[PDB]
Parts: sequence; structure tokens; C-alpha cells
Amino acid sequence: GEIITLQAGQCGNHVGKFLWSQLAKEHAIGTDGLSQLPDSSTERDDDTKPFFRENSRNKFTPRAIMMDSEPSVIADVENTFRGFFDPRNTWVASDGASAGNSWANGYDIGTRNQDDILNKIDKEIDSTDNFEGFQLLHSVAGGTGSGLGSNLLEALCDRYPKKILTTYSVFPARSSEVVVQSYNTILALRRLIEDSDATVVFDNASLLNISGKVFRNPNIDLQHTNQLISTIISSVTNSIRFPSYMYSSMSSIYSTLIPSPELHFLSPSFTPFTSAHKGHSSYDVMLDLLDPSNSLVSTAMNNPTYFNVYNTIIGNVEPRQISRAMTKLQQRIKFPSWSSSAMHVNIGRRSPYLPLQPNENEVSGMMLSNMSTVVNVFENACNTFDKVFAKGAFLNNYNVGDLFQSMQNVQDEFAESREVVQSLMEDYVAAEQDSYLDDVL
Amino acid sequence: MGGEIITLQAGQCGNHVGKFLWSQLAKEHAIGTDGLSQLPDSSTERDDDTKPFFRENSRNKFTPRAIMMDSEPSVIADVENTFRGFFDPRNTWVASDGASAGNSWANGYDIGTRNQDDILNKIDKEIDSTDNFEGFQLLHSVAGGTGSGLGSNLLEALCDRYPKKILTTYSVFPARSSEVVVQSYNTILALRRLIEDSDATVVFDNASLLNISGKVFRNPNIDLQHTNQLISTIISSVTNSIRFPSYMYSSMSSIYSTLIPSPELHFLSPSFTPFTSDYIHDDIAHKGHSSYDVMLDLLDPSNSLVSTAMNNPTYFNVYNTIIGNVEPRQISRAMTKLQQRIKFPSWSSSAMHVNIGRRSPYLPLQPNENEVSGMMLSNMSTVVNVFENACNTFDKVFAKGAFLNNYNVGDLFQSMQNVQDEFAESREVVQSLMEDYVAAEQDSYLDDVLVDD
Amino acid sequence: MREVISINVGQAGCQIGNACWELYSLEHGIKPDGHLEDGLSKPKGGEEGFSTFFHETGYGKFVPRAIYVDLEPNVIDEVRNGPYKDLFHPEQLISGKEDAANNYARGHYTVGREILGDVLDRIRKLADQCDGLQGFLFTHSLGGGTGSGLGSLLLEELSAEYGKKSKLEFAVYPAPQVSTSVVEPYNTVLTTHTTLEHADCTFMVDNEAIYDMCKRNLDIPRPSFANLNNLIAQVVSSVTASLRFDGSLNVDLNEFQTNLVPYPRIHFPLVSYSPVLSKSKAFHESNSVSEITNACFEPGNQMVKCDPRDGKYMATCLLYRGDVVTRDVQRAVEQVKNKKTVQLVDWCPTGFKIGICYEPPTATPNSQLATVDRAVCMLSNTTSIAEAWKRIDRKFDLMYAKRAFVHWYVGEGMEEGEFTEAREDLAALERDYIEVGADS
Ligand SMILES: Nc1nc2c(ncn2[C@@H]2O[C@H](COP(=O)(O)OP(=O)(O)OP(=O)(O)O)[C@@H](O)[C@H]2O)c(=O)[nH]1
Ligand SMILES: Nc1nc2c(ncn2[C@@H]2O[C@H](COP(=O)(O)OP(=O)(O)OP(=O)(O)O)[C@@H](O)[C@H]2O)c(=O)[nH]1
Repeated sequence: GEIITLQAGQCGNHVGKFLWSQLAKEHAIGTDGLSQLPDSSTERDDDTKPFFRENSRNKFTPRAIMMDSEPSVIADVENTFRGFFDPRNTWVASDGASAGNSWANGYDIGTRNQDDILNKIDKEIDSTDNFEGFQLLHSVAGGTGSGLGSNLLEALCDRYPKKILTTYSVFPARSSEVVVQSYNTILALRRLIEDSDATVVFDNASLLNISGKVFRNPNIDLQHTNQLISTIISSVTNSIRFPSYMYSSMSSIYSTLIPSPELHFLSPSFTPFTSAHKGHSSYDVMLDLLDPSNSLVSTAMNNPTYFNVYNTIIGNVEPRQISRAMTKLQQRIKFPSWSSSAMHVNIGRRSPYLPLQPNENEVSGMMLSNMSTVVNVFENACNTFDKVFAKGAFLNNYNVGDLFQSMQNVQDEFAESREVVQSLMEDYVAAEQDSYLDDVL
Repeated sequence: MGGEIITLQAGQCGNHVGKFLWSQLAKEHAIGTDGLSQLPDSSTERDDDTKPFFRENSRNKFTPRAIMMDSEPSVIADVENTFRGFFDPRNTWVASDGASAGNSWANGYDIGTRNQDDILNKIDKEIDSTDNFEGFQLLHSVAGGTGSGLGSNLLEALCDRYPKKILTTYSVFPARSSEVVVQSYNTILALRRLIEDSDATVVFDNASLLNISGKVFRNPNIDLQHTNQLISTIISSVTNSIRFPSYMYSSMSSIYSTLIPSPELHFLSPSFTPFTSDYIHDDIAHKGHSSYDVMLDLLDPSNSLVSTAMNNPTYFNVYNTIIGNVEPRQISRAMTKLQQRIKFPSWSSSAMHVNIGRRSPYLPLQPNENEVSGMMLSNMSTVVNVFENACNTFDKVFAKGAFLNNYNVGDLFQSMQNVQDEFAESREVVQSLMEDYVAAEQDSYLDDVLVDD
Repeated sequence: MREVISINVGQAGCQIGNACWELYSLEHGIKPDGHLEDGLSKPKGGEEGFSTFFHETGYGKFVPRAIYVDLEPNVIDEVRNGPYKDLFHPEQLISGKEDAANNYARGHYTVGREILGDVLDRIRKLADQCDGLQGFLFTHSLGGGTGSGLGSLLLEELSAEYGKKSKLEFAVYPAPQVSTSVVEPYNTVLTTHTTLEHADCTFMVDNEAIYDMCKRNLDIPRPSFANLNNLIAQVVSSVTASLRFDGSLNVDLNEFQTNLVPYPRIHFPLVSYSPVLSKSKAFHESNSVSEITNACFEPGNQMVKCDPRDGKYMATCLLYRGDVVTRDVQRAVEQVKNKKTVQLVDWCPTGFKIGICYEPPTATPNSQLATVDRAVCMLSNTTSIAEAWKRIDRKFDLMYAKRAFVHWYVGEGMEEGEFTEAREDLAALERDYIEVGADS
């Protein structure tokens, strides 16, 4: 049941810092790690064991490991959270600052210093007994981050074949670095196709747009984006962190969301939230979640083919409004003729040890979906990669180790990545059709 | 079955470790530096037992049952001036021979044999002053030639002077021997006598000592005083079982019964958690470890005091002593976790041994993070590699016979051929020892008796 | 093993001794009055130091034990006019009315033995005054044949009298490029032969190398003999700091005798000192331990007109004066091992002796010195010493081929046989060093 957070790259470090601050504010842990709750009452309804290891000093150390080639962001996080994290759970590869935004250098550093990471994760696992899997937070655009993520994914799949792995990948926005970052993105995508079990996608452009819409200042900061990522991760993990009757593990969530390991990419949405009045009921929250103006990914589709959806509503809700919103969603959303029209609603309790968020008494809702927008994003990324590769031969100039010894193997690996992502999008557009399950029907 | 033990300080390093050990024992038993016990003589009730290590001349003064023997009187005078009235001036041996004329084991053995009558007379006087006795504890400090020679002479005298007493020795090995030839020669010549007469020997490689001193301490520079303080604390922890008598191990003989499977295998490897009685011991309440984590740290190679070089290490006798408020369920959990991680020989089904001691009621109580400490002693053939370093040095230098003009003087042999033959004999002895170790590492060692019955 | 008897022979040797005593007085802040200077220094006065070189009397006045032997009255009057004579004893200093010869012909003659007897009984009385003995220190120049011969005679007499303590002989080697006197290589070879006969440890220091050092490092326009004397004083003080003052890792003279002699016949170590630079370079920035360890191996600091890169590495020592971290110098020596500047051997390479002393270096007002809290003096054993030997031996061979002056030497106190013996022994030493170095 215990999940270990893996913060890869400076993006991973930022999102981990934000998520741990949010979880401390929720479970009354603070920055010092000591239990901010009185020692007179031990009855608690939350679950901090899979995320926080409680020591004899009653301090809750976050079960997180930071793997990054840039020690500056790790030192900044340690300075901001002095007394929170464990110095033994810090890994900077002892190679200095980062150098090169390609996947090759990241994977080479991972393969070189895999022994230290393996020892760290083995110690973290042996510290407890009940284990379920790991949690990875990285960006597919960052070269070193993607390399470290691929290395740790390979290590996990060839060491612990029984632990389900979930990751959160934030795709880059429409910018200049996509001529080279697309290589790292498609390599991470191939690694996810090969070994990953669950992945939650994010689009940087859509995230920036949503943050600029919900915020007053249009100058959206990367810290604000990381705060939004922390909020969505807390909303999707509330069901595990506060288990009451139905949901007590991510296993059931991924069972009801992911139908097959070939389709293990999920698009999140969450509305409404701040980062002070109530104006949206549960029906309003559900229709806003359905509307593309509240999703954390770029839809770019008039009517996406919804395969599996699951929503968690936070707040005091009425079954009548729940049924009305469910009927409206069933009437609006179209489901394929081969897959069932399953719609799951989980009522997540609020944390009494968490300070009151702005816009009090406003019911909110998160929704994880599997539709044909992630495939549009993947198609855009693969088209950009194909264009830049077939037009300019510049990727053979920035490589390390085996990728630098010969550039032919690099082109072969990239062609294999393109082939596997093409097979993925073909399987997705086939599952979009009703003739997908015709082999048994 | 518990008897008194007399401390034998030899050489500069030996005298430093002895002074540090006696200061630590005084701090533990509330004795102090002035010699007079800081505790009043009215509260006679004492849970510890200083009698095996301290002579009770008066009711408020505990004179340590120790004898210092060295050629450099400067360190002895410094120790005596620092500890006013603590040590016994009659137990200080200098022979008025001046500074050591080199760092040769030959000169060491010569200066030992010349004044062997004085040290034996002092030992006899201490034996007449005491009433009970069990054995001696010698500090070789084999890194120094004169100290190693003095220790070898002391051992060669004690073996045939008191055969009814068990002899334990502590040999401090350097990290990177400066003069490889001289240091290897001295270590091999001392190891010869260790194999011949010594009953138990504990090695202390300075590499892990410097590593721990750079890790747990804040100052990057390492000083020899707080370096020897580590061995001081180790000797204090291993003698705690007799100072504060536990309920399982209460005598050095009973401890060595399970620590030594055979007199041929009398070399151990120590390991200790981050210390709490050293100078910089403030960074210990941030770990928050239990007894299971203490056992894990003891079994970890980063906390050992000798060169681990763990390449499938063969264990023969593993023993651990935990001091503090220890939990039996946590001990059982640690034993279950260690029996599936420690390699054990298929011929002997003997597992690791656990002992629980008592903490001093006058020592500064540590917080619940590091209130309980642990020590581990394991019979591993990894010291064979530390010895093979010196054996390879001997094999690569003995081709020409360098430094033969230094070991020819002092000893009973002045010719080159006799010294060469003695060095070859000592090399053959240590080679046969390493062969015995690599044979005991296999299962045929116990089959040597099964093949003929 | 505490007292060291130092002897100053010849004009250059007496000047070097004056400079070394002046530097010893400056390090401890010793003035001519003293009583130690004063009797509250701790440890600039008793106990050690000064008790290794300065004999202690009843009144507490430290007496620098030095035997100023010379046959030129000018140098004797010069050393007597200063306060050094008040520091010394009139019987310890020997006076000579007429110089022996030009220069070694009469330096080893019976006139040498007439003073040998006197200085021998004087040394016996001085050893009776003090307690214990560590070694014999010698300070004379090979350029001066009279001083070199008298030093060789003192060395032979001390070896034949006691032979218990090792004899240290600091030999000042002339410039291999230019020779002021025509008899200079002959006396140099004869003195090297006498040292091979009766010396357990020698020292090779070139004057041209010191001149190039003070011209390049110290940046002085007019080098003088006083600067060379002060640099030699700094060298000797860096060697004997561990005996004068205490440190974290104190070393003994027996450790030096063992380290510098890794073979039956190896007693020729080179000296280097770092950092030596101008005062402006030290005022601008400060160097690290790695820079000092790299400069220790430079050809300039070797104090010899030869390149140590072509030489082969043997057992070397490094003494560190001042606050010095052990891990820092360990990392530095590991970096030097990784660089592989000097070619190593199969026996010595793991022989980097590391000694530490708490006494920081002192900058004399006459000669500029880099004011650094950590100084390093390295006693190396390289095979470029054999190259300098072969150069001076080819010079001596061409000379002895012509030599223009054989009749004077064969008539006064020598013969062609002694010259041939010295030449053959020097060549044998050179080839033996080459073969024992290149045997790896
Ligand atoms: N949203 C968000 N993304 C970030 C943040 N920091 C880094 N990133 C990601 O990092 C990418 C840029 O590359 P880099 O920052 O150099 O990451 P990298 O290539 O792995 O190099 P290092 O981070 O130094 O290891 C962007 O595309 C982002 O996706 C952040 O604070 N917020
Ligand atoms: N780590 C450590 N080593 C020491 C210490 N004291 C002496 N040594 C060892 O001693 C060696 C130096 O020689 P000395 O200390 O003079 O030993 P010795 O030559 O036998 O002289 P004596 O000990 O007086 O008989 C070094 O190589 C050290 O390994 C100490 O306090 N700490």
C-alpha cells in the first residue's frame, strides 16, 4: 500500500515540494515535520503511512526520493523545508550541475549511478513491509529528467515485477525547444509503452492557459504550474489518503479506469479551485469538468471518444443532484458500441486538519478520463518529431556514451520509438471504433 | 569465572589509546582525572565493578590496573601531567634508554629484551598487589617498529611466564603505510608472534577509522587523539560486559569461548554505530534509529573499523552487544532479518549471538533517538586481504633485500643471512596462516575430521 | 637522540652557518642577550627548542654549537665581529693564519690533521657538555676545495671516532655551466668520493639554480651570496622544524635516514621548497595545496641545474610547516600520482613520506619569501641527479685529459692515482644509480 514518490528533474523537485507542502498542510504536519496535532487524541481518519514514515519523535518524513542532475534545486528545496526531508533520501549523482538537455546523457548518468539509486530504494522498501508501487513525477521535455525516468523505470520493471508503477508526465507547450525536446518526449513515451503501468498526461500550453484564466496576473509562473500540479495530485490521491468505506488504494482506481495495459494514459480535470463564495453545485461542477475549459490537457476535439471516466467529488453533495448530473453526462457523452458506459463517482471527505481553502463551502470535483485527446497530443508530438527528423539531421551531434560512439543506433532507436508510438495511436483509433472487440463478438 | 584484567600500554599509539580508554572509564564510572572518585564514598552501592580494572588502594581513589611501557618519555610525562594522581608512577617504564634509534622491530625487541627484567618485576608486583587475575590486554600499535617489538617481547615473556592466563591483544593497522617496507616488516614480525603465542587478537585498520572520523565529525582535518578515541570507545564497549556485568556474558573467558572457534582463527573484525561519547556527538538525535536499525548499521560495511573489502565474506562467529533500553521483539525481528542476509557456512549451523547490557546510571542520558547503542564483532577472513597487502609488499621488495641495514642491529642476529632467514620464516608462517583461513572458509575444514574416523 | 652537532667549514660554509643561526634566532625571536630569549617564550626557548642545536648552560644562555673552521683570517674576523661570536664560544671557533692551497691540495694535507686533532678534542668536550646525540650536521661548499677537504676530514674522523650516529653533509654544488676556479671539478669529484667513503647522507644544492630562482621567483635584480645563504637557512630550518618544534606528525632523523636510503648505497637526495615567489604574487592571491605540490616537482625548485621530469621517481619525503590538513595533502598526492609527472619504479612508488609540523615558515627581511601559512619541503630521490653527475663527470674528464696543472697536484699532496680513483668511483656511482633506477 505504501507508495514512494520519485522526483525527477527540477520540475519533479518543484512538484514534489509543492505536493509535500500541501499534504503537510492537509494532515497537520507543517514544515518541521512534527505532528501539529495534539498528543491527547490518537483517533484519525486519514492515512499518512503510505506517504509519511512516522519516527519515534512523532515526525513524519515524506517517503520521497529526489533524483536530479541539478543539485541547486534540491538544495533550495532542502533550505525551504529544513527538517522535513531526509538527507539520506537525496541523490544528486555526485556529478555537479546538469549539462545537456538530451535523453542520452540522462540515461547514461542513470545507468552509471544506478547502484546508489538501487540501494536507496531497497533501503526505503525494507524500512517497511506493505508495499504496492512507486510514484514518478517528471517532465518528458527535460532531457536529463526523461533519461533518469527511463532508467528508474527500467530498474523497477526488471527488479520488482509485482509493484504497479504510476507516473505523471507533463508534455511541453508549443515552443522552440520542441525540435530537440520531442526526442526525449518520444523516448519517454516508448519507455512508458514498454514498461510503465499507469501514466497521467499534462499539456504545458493548456496548463498555462487554465492558470492564466483562473488567476488575475497573466504572467503565470512555473511555481504556479507546480502548485496546480500539486493540487491535482492531492485531489486524485484524496481517496487513498482518506479511505472511509469504498476506496482505500489506487489499485481499484486503476482497475476501474485503465481497461488494458495498452491503454494506460489518463487525462485529468479539476474544478473549481483557488491557488470567496460558492456558486457551483455538483451538477455545475460536473458540467464544467465535461467542458474542455477545465481540463488540464488540450482537448482539440469536438467530441472525444470517452472510454473510461471516473470522478471524485469533494464536498457535501446530494444524491438527487448526483443522479441528475449522471443522467446529463450519460446523455451528452457518447460511448463506443464495444465498451461499457461506466461512470464512477467517489465522494471524498474533507480534511478537518486542513486550513479552509478560499471559496468555502464550494463543492469541487476531479475527473480522470480516457478519451481521444491524449492521442491527438501524441499525434502532434510524433508529427513534429517526424518533421524535424526527416528534415534536419542535427540530433547526431549531442550524444553521450554508447549513443555517441555511433549515431546509427540512435537513429534506429528513434525509428523504433516512432514505430511503437504509431502502433499505440493505431490501437487507440481502432479501440475508438466498434470493430475493436470483433474478434470475440 | 570473572577475573581481573591488567592493561598493557606499549608504544606511543598504545599509550595514547590507553590514556583515552582510562579517561573514558573514569567519565563512565564517575572517577575523573584527579584519580579520586568524584562520587562520595558514602554511597557504596555501585552497579558496576571497577575492581577488575581499578585497584582500590583507598575508598575514594581507584588506581587503574595498567602499566605503560615506552621508549619516548615525552608522551608518558605528558600523560602523567594531564592525569595528576590518576595513573601509578611506578607502572611507567622508560628504561632511561632515550629516544628510539629507528622504527625497526629488531630495535623494539632489543629494547624489550634488555629491560625485560624491569617489566616482569612490575608485573609481579602488580600480581602481588592484586588477589584475582584472568589475563592481560596488550596494545601492540604495530605501525611503530619499537612498539611492535616491545609488544612481541611482552608476549614472548607472558606466554611462558603465565600459561594459565588468556592473552588478548589489540593491533592497530595504518590506512596507508608511509614507509611500506618498514611497516610491512614490522607488522609481519608482530603477526608471527601473534600466531605463535597470542590467544586472541583484534585488528584496527586506520582507513575505516579516518573514514568515520571524517564522516561523523564536522572538522575535515583528522587528529590522532580523537582518532584513537574511537578505539578507546570500542575497548570500553567490549569491556562493558565485565565492568557492568550483564546476565549472559560476565567474563572475558566466556566471551572468547564463543568468539574464538579455534586458536588458529583468533582475528576478529569490529563494527560500531555512530558513537555518542566522543567529542562531536551532537549529530546523533537526527537519525532516530531503533535496535533493528542499530543491528543493520553494525552489519553494514560503512560502520566497521577495518578494511571490509566484502567480496562474499565467510562468517564463522558473529556476536553483538547492545547497550541501552533494548526490546526483545525488536531483537527477534533483527535476528530474523539478519539470518536471511548474512552468509553462513553450511558445515556449522551456529548463528549470530546477541547480548544485552546495562547503561551507566551516571552517564549523560541520550534522547530516544540514540539512547541505545550497539557493538558487533565478527570472525571474517577479510583481514586476510589487509595481511595480503603486506605480504605482497614483502614479496615485491624481498627480491633485493632492502632496508637490511636497520634490522641487523639490536636483535640477537647481526648478519644479513640470519635476518633474511627469520623474515622468510615469518613470511612462511603468515602464508600458512592465510592458507588455514582460506581453507576454513570452505566446507572441507569440517570434513577434515569426517574423512578419517 | 636529541643533540645535533653542526659544523661550518670554509668561507661559504661559515656564511651558511651564520645565516642559519640568524634565521633560527629570528624564528624564535632570539636577540644576543636572551636568557632564553627571554626565559618565558614557550616554546621559543627551553625546552626543545632550543635544545637540539643550542646547548643550554647554567645561566640559561643558549649557545649555538658550531665549529667555525677556516684558514682565512678575513672570514674569521668577520664572524667574530658580529654578535654570533658572543653567542658562540671562543674555543669552539678555530682560527687559521694562512689559507691551505687553491684549493683542495693542502685542504686534506697534514696541516688539516693538525687542526683535526684540536677540533676532535673540542667536539669530545662539547659532547661531554651536552647529553645524548642524534647526528652530525655539516655545512660546506664543494666549490671551495679547502672547505670541502676539511669537511671530508672531519667526516672521516667522526666516523672513525663514534660511527654510531648518521652523518649529514650539506654539500653546495657549483654551477655546472660556468666554473670560476679551474681546480673546482677535481675538488668536487674528490669530495664526492670522500662522502661515498664516509657519509651516510648527503645534500646536493646548486648555486646557479638558486640564482635563477631568486631572479624568477623573488624577482631581484642583483642576486647576492647573502640571499643564497638565507635560502639555505630556510631549507635547513624546513628540514629540522620537526626536531625544533612539535607537530601533529613528528618525524625523527632516523626516519630520514631510513627513507632516503632504500638501497645498500643510496644517500643522495635532492631538496625542493614551495611556494617560493615574490611578495606581490602573495599579496594578490593565495595558492592551494595542489599548486604547491605541483610546484614542488618543477625544475626550478629542485635547486639543481637538471630537469626532474626525465628522472625516475624513488622514495621521497614531504614535510609541511604550518597548519596543514591531512586529507588535503592526501588528495594532493593522489592527484600527483594520477598525473604521473615523474616516472615511478617497481619498489619505491608507494613511499610518499608525509610529515607535519606546527611551526609556520618565517620570511627573512633580506630575501623575499611568499607569506603562506603552509610551506612544503620535499626531499626527493630522482635519477636526474645521475644526469648532473654525468655532465660534471664529462667536464672533469675533459679537464683531467688536459688539466694543465698536473705537476702542482702530484707534487704538493696528491697524485694522478687519486684523481683516477676518484674519477672511476664517481663514474661507478653514476652508472650504479642509473642501473638501480632504470631496473624497473
Ligand atoms: N511546469 C513546470 N515545468 C518545469 C519546471 N521546471 C522544469 N520544467 C520542465 O523542464 C523542461 C525544460 O528543461 P530543463 O529545465 O532543463 O529540465 P532538464 O532538461 O531535465 O534539465 P534539469 O532540470 O537540470 O535536470 C520544461 O519543458 C519543463 O517541462 C517547473 O518549475 N514547472
Ligand atoms: N592513528 C594514529 N597512529 C599513531 C598514533 N600514534 C602513533 N601512531 C603510529 O605510529 C607511527 C609513527 O611512529 P611512532 O609514533 O614514533 O611509533 P614508534 O616509532 O614505534 O615510537 P614509540 O611508539 O614511542 O615506540 C605512525 O605511522 C602511526 O601509525 C596515534 O595517536 N594515532
